[PDB]
Amino acid sequence: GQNMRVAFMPWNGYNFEDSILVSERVVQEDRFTTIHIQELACVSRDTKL
Amino acid sequence: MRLESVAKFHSPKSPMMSDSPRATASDSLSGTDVMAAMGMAQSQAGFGMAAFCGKHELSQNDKQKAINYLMQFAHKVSGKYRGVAKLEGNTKAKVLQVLATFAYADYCRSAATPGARCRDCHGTGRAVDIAKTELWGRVVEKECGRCKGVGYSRMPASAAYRAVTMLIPNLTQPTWSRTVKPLYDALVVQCHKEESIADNILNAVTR
DNA sequence: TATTGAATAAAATTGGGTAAATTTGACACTATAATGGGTTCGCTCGTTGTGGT
RNA sequence: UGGGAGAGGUA
Ligand SMILES: [Zn+2]
Repeated sequence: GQNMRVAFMPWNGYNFEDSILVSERVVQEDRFTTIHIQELACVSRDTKL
Repeated sequence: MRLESVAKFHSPKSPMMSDSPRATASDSLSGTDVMAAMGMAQSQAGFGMAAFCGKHELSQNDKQKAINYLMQFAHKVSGKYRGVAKLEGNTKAKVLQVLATFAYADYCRSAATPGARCRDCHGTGRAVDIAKTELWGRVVEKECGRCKGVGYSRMPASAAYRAVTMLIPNLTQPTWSRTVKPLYDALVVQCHKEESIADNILNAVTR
């Protein structure tokens, strides 16, 4: 993972019960952006018709 | 034209038996948007949709809807038949109810009615003439002589007459044929008219 | 001046039958000698019927 | 289309 600057304080109920508030710089700098490669298949079969 | 595909679509999910299924496109239509188009075409042309679903025994609750619409039509149209136009309120409502129910059962009657299929042809109305096959060599067909081509025993209109003369006793058969039975035939012609205009509006919607 | 009930004739229906097609189900393919089978566990706890000194 | 196993996971 990544090393995140973390402050321990309640912030307006946005970290209420094991919730996490994240800055928009973590989304801008693309720190937790993951790549998800996905394979689709297509089979050409011998139909009796 | 357009309507009978929806009667195919009112069934449950049938199992397929073929090779590679699932075209996965919008080639014809889906199975839910046809019902959505039936919903869009219900504010106008609901009579024919209710009558069609009641006739083909899919959603067997709109039989009462079709009988109620036919009763409303008979209440609107009863002012041109000399036998019914002189009766009093609840009695005229009950005779309109009983001849509406019998007219709708006459419209509903096809070769799938229990006890109505032809004896010989088994509903097809098409038997094979053995002499023309013996002289021609090939296989031929002819009209089923018992059913006379229609494939089912038709509904006699005198059933409604017997069911109304338990309520109007002084109404004999000649005046029944003279000033009551045209209203009955007007009801079944109105059923066919409403089914045709509902098929037309369905084809106008899903075009 | 109509309209309607008794009578009515023609057509549709219906129950029964019936001679003739036609479908159904079953068979049918043959000799050296040969002669008794492969499954199952530490997988706890309550209930209930069945069998036993 | 859509059925059954087995394995792992989340609260
Ligand atoms: Zn027939």
